[PDB]
Amino acid sequence: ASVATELRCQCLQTLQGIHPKCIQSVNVKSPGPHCAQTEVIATLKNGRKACLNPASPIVKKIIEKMLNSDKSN
Amino acid sequence: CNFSLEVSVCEMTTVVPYTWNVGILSLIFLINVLGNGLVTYIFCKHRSRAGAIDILLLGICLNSLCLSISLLAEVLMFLFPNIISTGLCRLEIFFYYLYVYLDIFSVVCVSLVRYLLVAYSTRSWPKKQSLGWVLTSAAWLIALVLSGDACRHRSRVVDPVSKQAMCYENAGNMTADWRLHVRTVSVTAGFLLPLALLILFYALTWCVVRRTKLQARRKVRGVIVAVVVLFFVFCFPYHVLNLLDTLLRRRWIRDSCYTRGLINVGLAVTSLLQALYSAVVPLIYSCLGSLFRQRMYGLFQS
Amino acid sequence: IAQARKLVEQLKMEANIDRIKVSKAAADLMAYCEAHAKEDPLLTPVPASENPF
Amino acid sequence: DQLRQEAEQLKNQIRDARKACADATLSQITNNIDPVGRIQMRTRRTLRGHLAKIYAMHWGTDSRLLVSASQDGKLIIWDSYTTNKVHAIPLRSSWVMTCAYAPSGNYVACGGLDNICSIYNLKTREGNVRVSRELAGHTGYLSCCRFLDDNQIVTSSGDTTCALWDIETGQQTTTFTGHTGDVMSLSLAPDTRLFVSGACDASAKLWDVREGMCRQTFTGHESDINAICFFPNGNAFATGSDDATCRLFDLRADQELMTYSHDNIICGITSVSFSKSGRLLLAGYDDFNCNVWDALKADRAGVLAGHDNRVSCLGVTDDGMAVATGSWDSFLKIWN
Amino acid sequence: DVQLVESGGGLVQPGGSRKLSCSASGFAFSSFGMHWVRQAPEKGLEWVAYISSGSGTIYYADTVKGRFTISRDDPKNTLFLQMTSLRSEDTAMYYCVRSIYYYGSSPFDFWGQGTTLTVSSSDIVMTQATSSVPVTPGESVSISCRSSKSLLHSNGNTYLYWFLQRPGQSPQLLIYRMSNLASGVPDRFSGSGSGTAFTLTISRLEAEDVGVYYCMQHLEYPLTFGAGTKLEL
Amino acid sequence: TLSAEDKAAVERSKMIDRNLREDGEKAAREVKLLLLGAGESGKSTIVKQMKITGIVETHFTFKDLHFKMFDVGGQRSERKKWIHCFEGVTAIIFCVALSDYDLVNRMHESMKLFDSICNNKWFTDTSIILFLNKKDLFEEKIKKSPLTICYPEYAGSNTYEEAAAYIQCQFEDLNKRKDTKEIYTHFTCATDTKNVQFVFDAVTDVIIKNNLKDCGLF
Repeated sequence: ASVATELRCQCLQTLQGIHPKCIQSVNVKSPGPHCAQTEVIATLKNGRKACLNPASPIVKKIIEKMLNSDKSN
Repeated sequence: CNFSLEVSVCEMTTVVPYTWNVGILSLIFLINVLGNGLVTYIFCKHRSRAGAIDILLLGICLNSLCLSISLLAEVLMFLFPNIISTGLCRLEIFFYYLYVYLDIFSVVCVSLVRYLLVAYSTRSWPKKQSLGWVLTSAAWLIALVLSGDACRHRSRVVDPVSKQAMCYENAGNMTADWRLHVRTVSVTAGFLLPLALLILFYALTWCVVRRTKLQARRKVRGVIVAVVVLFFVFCFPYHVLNLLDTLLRRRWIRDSCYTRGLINVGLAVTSLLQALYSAVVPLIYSCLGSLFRQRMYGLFQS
Repeated sequence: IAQARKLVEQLKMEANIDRIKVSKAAADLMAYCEAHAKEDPLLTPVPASENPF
Repeated sequence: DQLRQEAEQLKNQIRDARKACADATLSQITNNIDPVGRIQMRTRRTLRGHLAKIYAMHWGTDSRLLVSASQDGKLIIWDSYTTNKVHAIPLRSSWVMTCAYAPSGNYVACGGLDNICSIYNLKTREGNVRVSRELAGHTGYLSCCRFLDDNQIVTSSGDTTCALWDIETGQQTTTFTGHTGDVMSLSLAPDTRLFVSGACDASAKLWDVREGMCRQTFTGHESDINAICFFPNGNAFATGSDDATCRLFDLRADQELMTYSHDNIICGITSVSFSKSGRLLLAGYDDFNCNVWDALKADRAGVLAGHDNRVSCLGVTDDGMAVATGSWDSFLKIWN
Repeated sequence: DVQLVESGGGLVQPGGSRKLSCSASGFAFSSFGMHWVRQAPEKGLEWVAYISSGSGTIYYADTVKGRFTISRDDPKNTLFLQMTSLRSEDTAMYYCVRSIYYYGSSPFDFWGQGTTLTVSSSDIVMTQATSSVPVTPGESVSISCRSSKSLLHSNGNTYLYWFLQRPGQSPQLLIYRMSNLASGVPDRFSGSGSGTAFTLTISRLEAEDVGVYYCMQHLEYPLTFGAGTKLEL
Repeated sequence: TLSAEDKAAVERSKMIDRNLREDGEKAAREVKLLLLGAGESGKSTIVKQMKITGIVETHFTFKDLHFKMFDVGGQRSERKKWIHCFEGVTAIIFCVALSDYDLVNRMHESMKLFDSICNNKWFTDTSIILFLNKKDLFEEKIKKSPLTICYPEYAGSNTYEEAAAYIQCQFEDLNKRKDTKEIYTHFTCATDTKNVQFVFDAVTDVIIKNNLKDCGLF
């Protein structure tokens, strides 16, 4: 009787436009059966989190800049 | 930097622990096995005079095998994490839906047989065993069709790393529409239409009995109201909470973390409530009778 | 009337048979029961290979 | 009226004669024998197929075939070993309350409140069971019937008489009278020269088949006698009655010698039987169970697992292999 | 009395079809399952087909299956045997036998008068030697029948049968299950034997019981018959 | 494992079982009735109007239903043994004559008989029907004297309807065990020729009740 289990997209949001380099770190979130569409979530040293919108005119610029620090120092 | 310090994201929620749920399900298994064992024992003692209703109830007794197989499929994975497969979960969920659905149509046929043997008493076919076997076959075919429709896209899923290897629907591109479709089919084919048929059949039975002056008027009304209201009480919660969840993901209900946990725990508890009803169906129908009550004394006083 | 007279002279026919001590009858019954106690299975059941039921 | 004086004087004289014979009760003499232990009998074959309650049943000499009569108007001949049906005879009336099976297996008997004894032929060349003779000399319901041989039969009726029939000519040969009430019990002796019967007048009488007179009279109980069976030796017989007690009598002593009863049983007795050795006495009570009594020490050795209703008849095979009990469940059960 | 007549014989060209029926009277037809038996002009008997009460079971011989068919019409008490694609070797006289099976029954208790059919032109084997046995009236003689496989079934019954066919007459039943005299048979005859050897003894012969004696096995289908032994005066 | 003849015997047994089942189904629609009463009470007038050794039995059908009714008058001894054999009857008919009270008490005997019948050990769950005959003569002759000659504490006015209700409650009140049994009542006369309808209603009620209790598991 595993029907009791449920899954839901892991972000409730009103989030956009945070400065790129004061949000600290990320963990990669990808589409799947839980959420067919794409989804992204970030973190802060504050302890509280900050979900990132998967689609917006800003993310298309944020991707490369956030990736570079991961690939660099 | 130029931003605030806090946000509401609901990455954690009040969740139902797995072992406790399996423990409740094991209690249900015990109360299921004992009840069906007793009822089938008394049925065997008097197999030479069993009417259609008795065969219909005996059909429900096979719930023990389906629930046992589903529980084994549930527990061998927990004991052995690596034994999981993308196909055994279809087996488990198919058996679970067979278990839950098999009761409703059997009780619908029970109501139909009662109506036939009240309105068409002077005849002799409604008291045959052939009608009972045919009705049981129809109920089984309907239950298997419904269960097969439910397990079409049951497979393994990849939850966030460090907590993966759990089973969930994997219909793919149109998964949300499929999860809505399964719920709509389940409600309309397990609760609404069976309820309408059952109400109509008992309405006709009561219309026939009302003219018939007997002291059994109270007994018939009491038993009918008891069974119908019991079915409604123990089945409606699950479907209404599925409706609430479908609203939560169709974006009708204003989102909130506490409410999300409320929905989760309510769905989890209502699943066990429905399992308990499906386990105790045959005992309720057998005990409320008179001949089965008489046959109970012999074993009670041993 | 002769009916009652015949009835009274008829009902005394059962007082002529020979008597017997009860102990003798009990002893005979016990001897018969013990002598044949090795035949029926109802108290000395036979092996399962001899029971036809 | 000195006739009543003579009658009561003879009654007192019989009492005085009987009290002189006893010197040591059977309990004292047999107290030194080992007890029979515990006798547990397990049901092992249930014969299904009747639709209404079963009234009576009877075994055959071969200890493999039995006949059952039911309110459903059918008389079914079973095969105990294989639980198969060899015949199913439809009856004219549904009020059958007795049946019998001839020792040679060529005939069966049926009777009821139709006041007619019907004999059926089982080995006809036609291939189907057909009535041979119907006997309508009685003036009341027939309670029991038993075969001496293929050409003779003894029946007891509610008109307080029992008659012997010559089946060929259909005429009564000898008539037995003396009972004050309805006759309900009858059992033939191993030597067919004698048979006994029971009545509701609380007395069982001993008869002679061909001499047409009563040999001995017994009173015993204080209520209706519903069963009677011969002890195998041929010198005793047990009786059952409504007051919940079974009593064993000895012919050569003309006196009672044992009584069976316990404080926790109050219902009546419907059937009584003995084992082949005579050491056990199976009695079927009204409260959906049957008890087995050690016939020599009066103790209770065991209880047959109860039916779901009253047990109407009880019998034991000629070889002592099994004990068959009929009840109102519409079932028969073989015990061993 | 009890009678059982049949008709439908004649001359049939090879490869054709013919129909014959068995009319029964004087006994309950529906309660008896009935067989068909054949006899060559000079050889012995053979078993063809079987139909049970209610037509729930039907059997055929290994040389008949696919050609013949058996059916019964209970309301009018008439059997039927429709034969197609006949052969030259199929010529034989056909009897119409009846049997009933219940504990203590006497299967094969009646045989029909028979009809003649002419064509223009693993399993148990029963051995019965000494085809010729001279004898005189008043003398005691016996005949021995043998079976390849033991007939002593686990239930305690040996399924063996004996038949006698007087000249110009249908076979009659003598012994069933090796130890029981059939109804109407004289007490002169007797039967005994082990599970593989059998014998039938006539205590005192008479001129009225001269013919051919057959032994038949009824342990498992198909049934088998012996070669028959003649008694000559 | 079975032999050749054992299979045929099993087939014969199955055929016998099929025939017995069919005959039982045929016999589940022939309702049985039992007739009681201190006397004839003109109970044979129904059969005469409808013009359709051992004991007497009559047969008639009405509206695709078979009726067999028996008579207890053939008893030769006490009813203890005579009555128990009729445990399977559907309904039991009892008759009382309303013009047989002042004949040169009988009412007490009838009351005791009704109490013994409806409260009998063997008639555990058998519905009882009451037919009161000779109403046309009862209506007029009540003017001479009421039923006060046998019962005290007579209540109500002299109207025949209230008195009839009083007697109806007099018999009905004997049903101390009405917890398990039903009773129906209906007046009748020698010329109404409408008893069969009331009997039909009663048998329909009993059949429905038995079907609900036996098969429906109510």
